[PDB]
Amino acid sequence: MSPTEAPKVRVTLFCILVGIVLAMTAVVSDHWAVLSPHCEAAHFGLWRI
Amino acid sequence: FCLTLQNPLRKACISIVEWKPFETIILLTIFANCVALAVYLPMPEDDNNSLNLGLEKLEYFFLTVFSIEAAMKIIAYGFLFHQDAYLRSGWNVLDFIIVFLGVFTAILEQVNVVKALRAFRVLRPLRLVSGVPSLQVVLNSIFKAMLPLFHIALLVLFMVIIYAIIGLELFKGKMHKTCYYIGTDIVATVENEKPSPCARTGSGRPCTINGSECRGGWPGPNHGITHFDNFGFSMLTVYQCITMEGWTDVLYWVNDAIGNEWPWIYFVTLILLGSFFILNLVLGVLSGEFTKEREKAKSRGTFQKLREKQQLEEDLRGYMSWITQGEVMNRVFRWKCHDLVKSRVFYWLVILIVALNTLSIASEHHNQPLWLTHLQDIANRVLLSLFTIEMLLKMYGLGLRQYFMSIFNRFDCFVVCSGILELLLVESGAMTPLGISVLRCIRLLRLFKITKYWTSLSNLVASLLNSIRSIASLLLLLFLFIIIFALLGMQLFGGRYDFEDTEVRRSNFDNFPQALISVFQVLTGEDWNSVMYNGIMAYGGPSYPGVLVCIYFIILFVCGNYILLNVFLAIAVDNLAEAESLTSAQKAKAEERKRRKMSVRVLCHRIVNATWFTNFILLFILLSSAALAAEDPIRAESVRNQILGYFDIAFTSVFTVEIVLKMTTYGYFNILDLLVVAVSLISMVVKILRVLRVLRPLRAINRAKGLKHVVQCVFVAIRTIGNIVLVTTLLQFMFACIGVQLFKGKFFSCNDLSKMTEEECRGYYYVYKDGDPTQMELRPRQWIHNDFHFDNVLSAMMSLFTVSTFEGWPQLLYRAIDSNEEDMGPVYNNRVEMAIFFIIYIILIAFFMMNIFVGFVIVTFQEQGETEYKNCELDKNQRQCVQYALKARPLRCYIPKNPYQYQVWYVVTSSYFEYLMFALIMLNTICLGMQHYHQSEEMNHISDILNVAFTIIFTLEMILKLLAFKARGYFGDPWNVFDFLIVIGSIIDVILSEIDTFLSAFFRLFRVMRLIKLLSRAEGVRTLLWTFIKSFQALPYVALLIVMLFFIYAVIGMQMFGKIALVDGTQINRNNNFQTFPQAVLLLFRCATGEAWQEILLACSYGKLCDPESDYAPGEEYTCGTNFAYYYFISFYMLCAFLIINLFVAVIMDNFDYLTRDWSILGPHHLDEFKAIWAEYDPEAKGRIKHLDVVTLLRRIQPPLGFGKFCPHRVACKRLVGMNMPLNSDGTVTFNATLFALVRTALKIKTEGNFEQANEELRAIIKKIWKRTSMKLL
Amino acid sequence: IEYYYSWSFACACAAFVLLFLGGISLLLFSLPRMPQNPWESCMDAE
Ligand SMILES: COc1ccc([C@@H]2Sc3ccccc3N(CCN(C)C)C(=O)[C@@H]2OC(C)=O)cc1
Ligand SMILES: [Ca+2]
Ligand SMILES: [Ca+2]
Repeated sequence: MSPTEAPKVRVTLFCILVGIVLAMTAVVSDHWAVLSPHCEAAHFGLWRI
Repeated sequence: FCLTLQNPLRKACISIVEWKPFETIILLTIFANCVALAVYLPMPEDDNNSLNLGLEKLEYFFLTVFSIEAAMKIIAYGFLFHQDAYLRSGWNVLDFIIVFLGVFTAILEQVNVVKALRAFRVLRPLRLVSGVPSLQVVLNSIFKAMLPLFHIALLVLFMVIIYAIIGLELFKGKMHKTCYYIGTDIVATVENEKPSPCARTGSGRPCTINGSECRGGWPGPNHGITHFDNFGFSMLTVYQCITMEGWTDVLYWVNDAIGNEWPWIYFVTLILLGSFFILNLVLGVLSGEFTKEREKAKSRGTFQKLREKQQLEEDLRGYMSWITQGEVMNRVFRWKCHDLVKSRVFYWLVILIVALNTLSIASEHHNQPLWLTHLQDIANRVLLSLFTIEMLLKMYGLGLRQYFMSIFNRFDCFVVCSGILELLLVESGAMTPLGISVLRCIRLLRLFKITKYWTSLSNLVASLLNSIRSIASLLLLLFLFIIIFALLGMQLFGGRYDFEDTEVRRSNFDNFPQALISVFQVLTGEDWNSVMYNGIMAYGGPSYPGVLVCIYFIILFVCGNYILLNVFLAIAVDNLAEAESLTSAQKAKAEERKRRKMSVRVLCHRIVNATWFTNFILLFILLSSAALAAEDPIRAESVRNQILGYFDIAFTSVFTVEIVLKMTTYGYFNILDLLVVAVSLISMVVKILRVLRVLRPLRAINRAKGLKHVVQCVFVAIRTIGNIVLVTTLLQFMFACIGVQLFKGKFFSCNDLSKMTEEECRGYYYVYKDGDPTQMELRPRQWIHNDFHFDNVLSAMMSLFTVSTFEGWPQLLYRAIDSNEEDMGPVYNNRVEMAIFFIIYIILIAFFMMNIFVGFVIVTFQEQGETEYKNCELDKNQRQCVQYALKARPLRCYIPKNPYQYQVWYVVTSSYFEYLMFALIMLNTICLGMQHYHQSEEMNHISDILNVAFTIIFTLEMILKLLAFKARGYFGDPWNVFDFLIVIGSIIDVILSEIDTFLSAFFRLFRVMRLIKLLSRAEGVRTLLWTFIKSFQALPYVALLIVMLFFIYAVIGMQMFGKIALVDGTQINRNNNFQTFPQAVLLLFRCATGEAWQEILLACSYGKLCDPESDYAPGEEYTCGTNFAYYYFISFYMLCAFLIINLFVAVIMDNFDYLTRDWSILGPHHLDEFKAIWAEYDPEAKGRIKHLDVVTLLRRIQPPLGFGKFCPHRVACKRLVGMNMPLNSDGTVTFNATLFALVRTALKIKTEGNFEQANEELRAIIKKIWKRTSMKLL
Repeated sequence: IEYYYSWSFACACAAFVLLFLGGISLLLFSLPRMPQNPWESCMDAE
């Protein structure tokens, strides 16, 4: 009860439940390398490039 | 002193001769031997002079005497069981080991007709202490306080090991690259840079020396002493960082290697943990050990000795006045000078001519005006008369018998005589070329007359002088400890600094005066690493025989700073206890004297009364501040500084709304919250108003109820402390004024040391790089004045403060010893006797006068622990102990069922398994210490195999410890929760390593953190860590002033000092700076440990050049920095030091029970073992046990609580019944009052009838009801 | 040739910054407390 009904453990657990998808954002997004030769820009990810 | 197996006296007569001076003719002989080692002059490469050739004969003479007499004590006794007896006393085991190994080196040195056996010769000043038995109780007062510090020293050793294997695995082999001139082996630097590691295309510092390249053939950063690339040099360089001399050189050499952002967390965590936190434990155990002994000196007889003889002295001095005031009373003229003196006309107008004497003295300066020179001989001739008037008035108008009786009038007749000594000597033509200024140093005694005006520490200055057969019995035994180490390093290092470099190593071991100075410097801690690096390069180098020299300076620094804590702390504790109790007894003596002579509004309150609103202000204070934190110093035009500049108007919407809303309901702290917005609105000189914007955190200590309480307890602790702080600043001021008579004008020096005066120090000259006489370069020479100097009273106090701290005092010692004459450059070892100024100043201030500040605080916060008085029937321990018995709660241990599962369970929790896993952890550490640099491949593979081989084993202790407890019980014990954490991350160490080779550093650290499971067994250490970590969490507010004080001082520092350019070679470089907020905080940390903070202070004072990414009107590059730096840095060193010993003392006074526990009588460590055996009968809690168990439960208890070592048929059949207990059912007896009943037999023996009055002392000494007294009364 | 990010780096170096920081907070909130007093023990009944 007292470890599992407290507001500090249920605020925390929902904040876990937010960023569980933020990685799942990154697992299918391919955006955090922006090449710029100048066109020949590339967009790298974890699967798609 | 008899035989029992004796031989007739003919040979036993010798025993008669041993009478009174026989001991002292050989105690006089050994002081001649100590001088015979102190004039031996060590010379390099087997060279000699005449006096060392007539001393080696003398050694032979000395040896024979010891031998003859150490033969005439075994046969002044007699036979083999009479030399058996003489030896029996351990003081005569050293007296034999010296003189037998003494003749051994007279033989073997005469056979080879060696020089490491000439260094047992230095052990003979200890044979001096066996002779005086007065000091054998003084060593045994230092050795007796070392068995409590055992569990601290073991904790330093599992942190010097942990940070070594962490620092091996991360930092191994990184620091081997330096900038080298193209195609040479010559290392490239700037003039004032020590050579550091660099990286090519990484995050380290790129080489930028012009025509320089970065290559890796470089051995290490201090010639190869301080690196991390095997276990001995990782452990030597971590130990250096703990003692806090030069940890910021190891930190900055890693930032030029691997990178800038990650390695700070290693050095900061380590420093705090092993330095600021071990030093908390050392000053708790030691502080409590010196308090438990004053209670056992209270409890023998010793209180009356300093009370009776005190009051037998003040009644003796008072009984002398009842005769000697009638020995005199002869005119009206002899009386009206008595009404004159005791009136306040005289005691408020002799203080007028003292202040004319200070101002006469504190106006000397170098190059002073000719009128103020001529004035000061007039004002000396006047103030010599006005002291002589009030002495002739005092020696006749109130008699010469009251005069001599006083302790302070004895000073005055001297000062009048020794003042008129000068006016008769200098008015002679007998000027005596040096004594014309020695007698100017003499008239400096006149400002010691103002010490009489205190009358607030004369219960301590009284209490000081009662102990000067004991003060000096310790300052001798410290002074003997130096003279062994002074002379041991004349052996090992005398000569031996015969390097062919053109640099100076002035802290060397050539003479005896110099060796002594060197030993002392390593005790003050300052720059001892340089004195150690020279001792390693004096031998081979970083090799196998050369580096065992490093354990001279470990025994020197550890065991010498151990004596300093057993003396200064003890003196300030024992001497402070008497100076306080006697003043608190002059309390009770005086108030018993004084009693003899007498005998719409309403919505708004709710709106700002709601909790959400209060918290809504706080996250706009926690955000208003953190926008000053992210602000850009260097650009007033940044897109960040604009978008953070909008928050100046975006946060002053809300803090404008509330202040209007606040002043409807109403109409000290409140005006500042108006004043914050006031600056924040007018700022929408422009620069000087940004500084007053810093007080946005200070309106957060009006909101918390806890933050008001700490700042008020601090302002209490200045009104107390501010008597000592003013006396020091008087004594600081005296030594400042001697220094203007000695060192005034003398710290000028040219640029090359050949030119002695200013007229010659013009034009250009050559410097030679690395001492090659072929590699030379012009420089202009210039007559430079020293930075910290003694030239008026103001700069002489500036210099003294730094020395008091211990920073940079050797560069003032050598600028003073080398000092020549009036306006003239230095001379090598000119005045080697002016090392006594800087040692008397340090012994006074930095080790003693300062020891009274901590001693005073420690004692007067046991008064906050003694203004609360609880004189009930129960003693505090009983009561505290009793509190235990009420508020307990039993444990859970989860003993299993299903005897398959049980068959594992007994095998696991047995001690032949606990030995098994606590051997494998001990073997797993040794495999990690095996790693090193340029290892072979056959170690590379058995490294990685055992990384897998151990990981499987600690996995298999964890699968078993799931089976026995079945999961619910495994995650109940929080070492197992940590053990689960280690097993997982150790597996990821294996899998992530192999999948790269099949086709990061952080998971290598789960191999080292498994060592922390040693803490799960050390009940003596895990209690000591728990008790001090319990109380950093219990004081989270005092540790938020220090958080707040670094926040304020960084933001002001980023403001004013933020535009200094990063030249490298100075103290504002790419490692030390105020250009961000993390850079600034780190810089502040360097100064709070005191690395080169006085050398930082000079580096940010107006003259410094600004970076070009700032803007400025050109022609003003050399304009940034300010002379506010002196106010900034001196104030920061005094506030942070105050706020840290604040937090140090507050943690001691929660553990004041543990630290003084007196382990014998009764404690919770006995009372833990109740609940341990109570776990054996209740697996899960469920209240009670059966009655038949209590028969067998009670023999399980140690006789300091339970039953004795006898067979329990006699007492336990009675004490279980004949002592009262709660009577539950046939198979029930409760937990808590069973525990209450068994301590009641041990302590608080009460007879029958007091079952309700013992609940009256358990309800008036008690707090909240806690109504379980129904199960706790009878 | 540069490196730049406006989506993934600041989400994954937020998801790291989330998950590492919340689980540690979740860890501290179910371990009991520092016992503060000589009778308490981690793992004590209820
Ligand atoms: C700013 O951080 C500090 C450090 C030290 C102190 C004081 S006085 C002092 C002054 C100058 C240099 C060292 C000290 N030392 C170093 C001596 N000890 C190793 C024996 C102390 O131990 C004192 O602290 C205590 C509780 O003992 C106060 C603030
Ligand atoms: Ca230092
Ligand atoms: Ca230093």
